[PDB]
Amino acid sequence: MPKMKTHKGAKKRVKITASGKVVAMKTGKRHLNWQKSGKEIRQKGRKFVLAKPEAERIKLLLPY
Amino acid sequence: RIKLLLECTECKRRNYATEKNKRNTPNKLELRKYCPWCRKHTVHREVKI
Amino acid sequence: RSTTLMRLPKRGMQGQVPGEIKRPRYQGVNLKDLARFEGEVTPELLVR
RNA sequence: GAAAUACCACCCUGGCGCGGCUGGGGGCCUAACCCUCGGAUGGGGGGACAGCGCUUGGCGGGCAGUUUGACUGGGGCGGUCGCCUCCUAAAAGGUAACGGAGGCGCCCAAAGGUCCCCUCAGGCGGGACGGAAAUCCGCCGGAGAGCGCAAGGGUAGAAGGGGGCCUGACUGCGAGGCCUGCAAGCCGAGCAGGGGCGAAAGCCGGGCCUAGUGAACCGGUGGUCCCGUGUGGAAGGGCCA
RNA sequence: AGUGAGGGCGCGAGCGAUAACGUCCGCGUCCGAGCGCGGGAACAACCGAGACCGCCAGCUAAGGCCCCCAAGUCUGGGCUA
RNA sequence: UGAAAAGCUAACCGAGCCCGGAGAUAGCUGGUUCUCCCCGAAAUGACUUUAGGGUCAGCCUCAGGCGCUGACUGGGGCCU
RNA sequence: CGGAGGCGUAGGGAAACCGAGUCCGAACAGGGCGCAAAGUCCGCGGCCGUGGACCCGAAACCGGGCGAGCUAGCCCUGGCC
RNA sequence: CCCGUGGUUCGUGGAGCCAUGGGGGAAUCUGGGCGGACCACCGCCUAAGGCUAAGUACUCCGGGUGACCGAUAGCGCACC
RNA sequence: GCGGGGGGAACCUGGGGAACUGAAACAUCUCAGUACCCAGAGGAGAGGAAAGAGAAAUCGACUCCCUGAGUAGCGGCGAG
Repeated sequence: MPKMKTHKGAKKRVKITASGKVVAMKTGKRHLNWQKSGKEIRQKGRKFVLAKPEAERIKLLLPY
Repeated sequence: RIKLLLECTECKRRNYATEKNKRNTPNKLELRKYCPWCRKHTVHREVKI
Repeated sequence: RSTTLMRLPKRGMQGQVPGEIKRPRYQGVNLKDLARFEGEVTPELLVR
């Protein structure tokens, strides 16, 4: 009966501050290919896209 | 695989920094420079295959 | 859409270092005994 | 002589000596096993084989269960499906079309830094080996030659041509903006550590710029030295690169 | 919450034969989805016009007034026959 | 089975008929019900084994708050 | 009446943990805040997720049975030409 | 204990314990599996036999109650 | 001289054990150990005194309810 988040989601990053938000590793590109190099590698803080992150939310709601 | 192969720099056992590079013209010749997070800057060296 | 850095592996038995947020403010503002309360006495306490 | 010689030490090569390990194969049986005898529980033929149990590798439609893309002035066959540039976007920006055109899925170890110098093609006139066109002299020139690579923008007040010295084609990072609904991709003063080009006023966090690009999973390696399912460690594993 | 395909007309480029109630995009209107009234014979999108409901009331669009059918077989000046 | 075309197999088995999974599945069609009042959609974007589907963007409605901020107009820069 | 609980009551982090502070970090620069601005429960209701979830609608796949007085075959056994 | 497999929140994995199909192939309480793949610890339990009550299931059959139905709903079936 | 067998709506134990549909394809996966064939003990069987739990120098048969988190986690880490 209890739904329970795209557990998956909760798992793959997918984090919330009960304030009303979430984030995933900047994940812009990184930790994958990258015969890239430096400065580019400057993107690993965290990030969050609004609008959309609702589904995410309620799917989750209950734990993570 | 082409005269373009990827290497990267490491420094006197006290770190390693990265970046790709090539193969063509002077091939192997690979000292270079760069600076690790070792100490404050430091040679580094480069090479590392 | 994204690698990840949070991995909670093959298991089920973690340790502890009890992080229960308690407040000297609820405490002294109006629900205490300025010297001895202890986890034990915190039931009413909204920090358990 | 590269070595010195006795007789006592250890250690090897050996094609042959011998010994422990184990790989290859050739002979009637025999008692399990099979067929068995032909009129009987005893005889007969085969017999360590293959029958057969399990694990092994491999043939393998005979069988099973799926799939074998979208666009497109029908379907299919034909085209074609990512990115840069120009046109049509009609003047902000910005838009199809089986509309026009045309390139890229490299690299450049130094076209990466900075300091110092220089400065086009082509026209003309005069000249050794020339000899429509090198090389040098003499004038002339919104710079149309030039900048790996296509276009377009720019632009020799050089980003362009030459010399010196050098790695920032740095880590930590960034405020604040381009565009975009998603994610993208993209622009960046300035603070820190840390260097390099000038003495320095400062430039340098790759190139003259707009294409050389790919989530997520999965797994590798150089860390790290965070976690370990009683504790010490460890298989294993979390974040970095 | 619903459409995620639509068509028409005018202007501006494609295309197509500068052909089609063709198909491509854009500025506008449109028509659906109101676009139910006038209307041009009758005609989803061409000019007029937005209908909450009445009137055995009057002024008007467009576009009309010999008749079929409301409205001058007006006047004035021509030109075709 | 089958002197085999894909034949016949309780009157139409190119894989029988009854019951069962089951009310399979159904971006496809149908059908989708009292009165009245307000507003008023789009029939486009973006990637999609999607392309008559869908997630997000564009337009709508009811509620809070901002409350003169809007289309359009006047004027004067700096853009074509 | 039953007080195992689940939601609040700081959170920040992959964690070690720190703690209203915080991870990056050697960085005084950013992002999660701090900001309580209390929720928590019962109901009524717009509303998804699982369950057939506006309703009846198919090709068919799978299990267990049902039949050679269906039909073709083959076996046994008389007859007729 | 080797591989071949079942369980289990485990789908192949660092993957444990019980459980068995193959081959190996033993210990009597200093015994032996179990906590941590595994190794050094402490701890745990005592395996490879046996018996059954009691608390949740089920509905043929009986009783009773129903903001559960009225003869096309109700079991299809209110009566050969 | 005994026993069984033969039943029985549902519950029940073990025996053996499937496509759909989902994963908008679908081969791991999925429905699921679900449907169904079976054998069998009952009036209820099932399980039922620990080579258990769990790490506190702790508990103590087995079964069923509420809670334990839908977390701990299993995985074309995707539907689930």
